[PDB]
Amino acid sequence: EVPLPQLRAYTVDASWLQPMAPLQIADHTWQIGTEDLTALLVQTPDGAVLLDGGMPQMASHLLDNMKARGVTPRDLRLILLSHAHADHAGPVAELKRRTGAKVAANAESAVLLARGGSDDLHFGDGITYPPANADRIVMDGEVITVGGIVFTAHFMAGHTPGSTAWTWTDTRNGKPVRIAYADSLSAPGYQLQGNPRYPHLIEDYRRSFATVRALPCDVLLTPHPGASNWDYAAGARAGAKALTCKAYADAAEQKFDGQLAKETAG
Amino acid sequence: EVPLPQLRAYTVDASWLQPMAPLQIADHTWQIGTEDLTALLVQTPDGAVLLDGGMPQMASHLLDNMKARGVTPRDLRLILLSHAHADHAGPVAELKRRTGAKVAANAESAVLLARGGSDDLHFGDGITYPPANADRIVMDGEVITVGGIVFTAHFMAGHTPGSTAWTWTDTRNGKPVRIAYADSLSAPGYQLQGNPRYPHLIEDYRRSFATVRALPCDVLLTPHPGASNWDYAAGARAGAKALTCKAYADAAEQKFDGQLAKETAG
Ligand SMILES: O=C(O)[C@@H]1CS[C@H]2CS[C@H](CS)N21
Ligand SMILES: O=C(O)[C@@H]1CS[C@H]2CS[C@H](CS)N21
Ligand SMILES: [Zn+2]
Ligand SMILES: [Zn+2]
Ligand SMILES: [Zn+2]
Ligand SMILES: [Zn+2]
Repeated sequence: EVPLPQLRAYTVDASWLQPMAPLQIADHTWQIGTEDLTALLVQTPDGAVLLDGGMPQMASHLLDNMKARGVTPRDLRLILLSHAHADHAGPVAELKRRTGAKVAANAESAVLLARGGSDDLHFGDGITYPPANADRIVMDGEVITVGGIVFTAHFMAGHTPGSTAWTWTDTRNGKPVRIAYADSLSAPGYQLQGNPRYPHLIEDYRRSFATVRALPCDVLLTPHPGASNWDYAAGARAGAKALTCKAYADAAEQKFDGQLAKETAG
Repeated sequence: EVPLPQLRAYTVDASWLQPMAPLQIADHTWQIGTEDLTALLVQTPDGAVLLDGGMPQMASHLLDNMKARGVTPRDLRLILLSHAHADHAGPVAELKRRTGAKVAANAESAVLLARGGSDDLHFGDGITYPPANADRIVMDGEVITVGGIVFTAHFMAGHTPGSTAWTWTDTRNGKPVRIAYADSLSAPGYQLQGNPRYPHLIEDYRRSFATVRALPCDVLLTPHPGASNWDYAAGARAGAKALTCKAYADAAEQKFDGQLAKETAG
């Protein structure tokens, strides 16, 4: 007698779960997540924005870092997402319960967020998290303005259908810094060709490489910092080795072409 | 450096996950779940009803047992629930994707089901499962009829706000058998007194004991069979030692009174 298997929790590298203090990126923009997951806090005179929250169990750490920055729960106005996987949108439901924040996302991300990442096109129910509702649906190229910082959505479907880059202009040393928070361009274990759940997967990825290459991009940040060669633990040198958006897109495309060739061979 | 803890999966006793073949309860009614979780299949000339599905990973086993019974995915018309915890509603989302089934539930169970059991009044996010939407909302005492079997909802709030007993009349040996599928009356680790998330918890449980005592009840079944002294592995004697609804309610109330006294002492 063999019982059905136990449910398996979504476990990750310890660095993904390693708390860090807030690391300033530009005058209004801070990394407040963990060593290996991005969660960006943007502070304005008219409230704060969070872009991604990381894993589900990061909610309280995020709230601590906001507090350290001067941002109370009522000051958090808006949550934006790169994509609605558990390691980026994980604590969103809880953050909505514990703060004033409302979520803006595109339709694809909203429907995946609302089912807590279940029935994923590639992962099935293997990587789920508490579901949350979007409060605003955004379209490609739409802007959201908070405390006068202007965030623009750039859709870059592929990693998930709803993958989005967010761009905004901050400052440092009195000069503008065009920040591009580009989503993942990876396809981990995905069936790329002839996938019945995502028939135009390859065309979407190619289009997304071109989108990312062309972003306004003085500084690139990514949901997994290593993807853009950030090292959040490296202090004053954390961003020193960061890729350009062009280099990030080129590397992702070369990796993707390799994966396609391997899929054909396997 | 101490990272945040990994997520912990909801793991259960192996007997809860031990597949069994269909066990007939009455002419139209079969247990098709596992040794220690109830999932009742009711077959009519106008489609089938499932009452509970057990754990999330039981979906395929349920579908196998339906097939063994003559019930194809398109023949499954209706899913009813005792309560929307992971060990009873776990596979509902997947069953909806893979069958014709629609879900009927009361409002409390629908909202908990739709958030996949997250933000539970007592468990928090400790016991979550894939979310699903209800297709029909039922009121207390409302009837649903399928292929001419009449199911009546009897609300028995306490274990969850949306806890429901379902009753119907089947036959055996040409005589009616009034079957009562009563929900859990347990309060595992619950704060009973002065609970800010459930202020009238104790009054609801007392009312629910009285509801259960009074059900039409030739045969009692419960979501955890041991609660009503069923032994699904005992073959022709599986139901021999089953409690009456009266005895089940009395035992739950005595246990509940003990728990209250212990809570006061602790
Ligand atoms: O390769 C990836 O993109 C990462 C690293 S591990 C893999 C599965 S979980 C996470 C979803 S973004 N993913
Ligand atoms: O005591 C109970 O009612 C059972 C047994 S174990 C405990 C927590 S999980 C499940 C929810 S019904 N519950
Ligand atoms: Zn992802
Ligand atoms: Zn990720
Ligand atoms: Zn329960
Ligand atoms: Zn249970």
